[PDB]
Amino acid sequence: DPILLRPVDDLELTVRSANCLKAEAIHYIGDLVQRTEVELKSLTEIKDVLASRGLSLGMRLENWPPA
Amino acid sequence: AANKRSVMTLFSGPTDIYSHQVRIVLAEKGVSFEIEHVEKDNPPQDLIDLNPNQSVPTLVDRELTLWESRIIMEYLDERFPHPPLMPVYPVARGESRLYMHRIEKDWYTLMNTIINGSASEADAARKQLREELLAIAPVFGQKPYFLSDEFSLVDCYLAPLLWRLPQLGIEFSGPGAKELKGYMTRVFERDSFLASLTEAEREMRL
Amino acid sequence: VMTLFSGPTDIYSHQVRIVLAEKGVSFEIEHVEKDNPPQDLIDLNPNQSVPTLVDRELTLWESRIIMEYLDERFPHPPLMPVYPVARGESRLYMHRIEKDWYTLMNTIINGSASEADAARKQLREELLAIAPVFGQKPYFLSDEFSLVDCYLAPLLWRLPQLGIEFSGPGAKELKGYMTRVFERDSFLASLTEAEREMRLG
Amino acid sequence: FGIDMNTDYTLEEVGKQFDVTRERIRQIEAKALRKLRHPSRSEVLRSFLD
Amino acid sequence: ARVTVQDAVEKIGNRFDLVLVAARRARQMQVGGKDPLVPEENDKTTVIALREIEEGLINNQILDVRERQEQQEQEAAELQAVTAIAEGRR
Repeated sequence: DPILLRPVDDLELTVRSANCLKAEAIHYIGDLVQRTEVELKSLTEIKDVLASRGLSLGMRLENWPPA
Repeated sequence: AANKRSVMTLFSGPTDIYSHQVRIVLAEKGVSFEIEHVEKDNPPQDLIDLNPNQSVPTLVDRELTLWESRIIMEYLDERFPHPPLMPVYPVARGESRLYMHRIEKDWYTLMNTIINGSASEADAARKQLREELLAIAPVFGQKPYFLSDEFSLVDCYLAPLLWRLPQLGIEFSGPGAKELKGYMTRVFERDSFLASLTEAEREMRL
Repeated sequence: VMTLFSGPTDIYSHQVRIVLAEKGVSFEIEHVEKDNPPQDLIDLNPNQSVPTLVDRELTLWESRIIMEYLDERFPHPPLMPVYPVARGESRLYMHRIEKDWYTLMNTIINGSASEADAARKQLREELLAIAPVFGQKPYFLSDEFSLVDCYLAPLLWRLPQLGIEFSGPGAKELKGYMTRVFERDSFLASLTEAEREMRLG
Repeated sequence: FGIDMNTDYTLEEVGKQFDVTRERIRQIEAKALRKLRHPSRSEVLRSFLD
Repeated sequence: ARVTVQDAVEKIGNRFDLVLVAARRARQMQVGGKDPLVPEENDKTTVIALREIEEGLINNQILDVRERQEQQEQEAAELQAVTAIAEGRR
């Protein structure tokens, strides 16, 4: 989608729950569809943000990122 | 006491236009104020003790009450700046303080006289009033407001005295009401007016 | 071109003159008959009420507008506060005196000799009300003369013609005022030949 | 700034406008204008600088 | 698409009026955009205005009743929407 190739803060996510994700060395959002939950109040705040713009968890996305 | 907070204190009037003229500019700047629709025979206690002149309305902010229709709506336009309500050029500024003086001394007496006048004056005043308000018809074509693009205080002196149009028995007549009557569609339904209108003063709209 | 339709006598016309001659405005006055200028000002003044200012584009008829315009346009020296807290003090303190005292002096002149006493002594006890406070500032609630005292200098000057004066108290901390403001060149070079025979200054 | 108004204003000069006088007023503008600084809220604003 | 107005001037036997009617109808299709009655063929708004005048569906008379009918039906949208302040206030 066009809603994959954005800066990790460009989803307007909330700072502490943005800090939990980002401080753990995440790179881009297109891989956020590939984000597994075993790799991570911090759960509500990644959930309604992906389920508001057209994003989602544990998706299937290959050949990415080629810059 | 009354001014014990950083909040205002307004012993407004529920029908007296001084309140309704003030509250427009009072709320048009987005400030958290206190409304107290109170009477002349029996207002609240604070409105009579700290108010050594006892008028309506009366605004009190941490230092003293400020009683006037002009001193109040001036104190707010000079202390709460944005959005602005009065121009910058002192040439065209004090003239904007002149229509307000050619209304409180021109179209106020036509309201009190129709409140305490004889049977013919009530239409005599309504005679000198209704046609005269049609003598100012072509103004609105040029400017979207009373000779000023922005919504300024000189417009706020009209609408509260254009909201009591038929409430004291008035209706338009003649050619060119579509310029002024259509104009009332541009001012009578604004956030500064809609949220500010007192429901008591509304029922004379149907 | 800045004309003025001042009265030669009335305190209102004496009000505006203190503001003009203070700021330094190059003006020119056109007198009125007694307090009635000609019928040739109804065209630029449907009220025909002095004073009235005319400077090339403008018409203004009130002590409020005519006297504050000259403040908001000729900036220095300034005759007002700086921050909005205190203007409402000055802007409203001058609403007191223009409502209580000034129309009080009607019956003292426009009211019969009965009511002249009705206004005379009931007002005198007010005249020494703020009198002790002059040990706070030099001027009327200000360390530097401002617009608020502009309604007193042409008011105090009309005392001996009016009739009420100082006798014992009311002149201790009060008379220092008029001996301090009546000497400023503004009120010096504003006095006229008609408004001067109301006292010996 | 003087955006859409008359003369601009001082920081705690506005503190008497929002009724909460403190060094937060140097913050609300501070972190908010960081939000306009991020991309796609400046994709049309950036377009004016050469 | 239009080289000559010799035929769109027989509905209006006057050159200095054809350049007034079509100068006004050719504005409605540009600002406050109404719809070209003719099927356009990738043309401007001017030549589309001069292609209605030939087929009689525009002239100095139709161009007012077509609109003043609307100027009051928006006032039918005045009063009928004036009920919105009629039932919103009571």
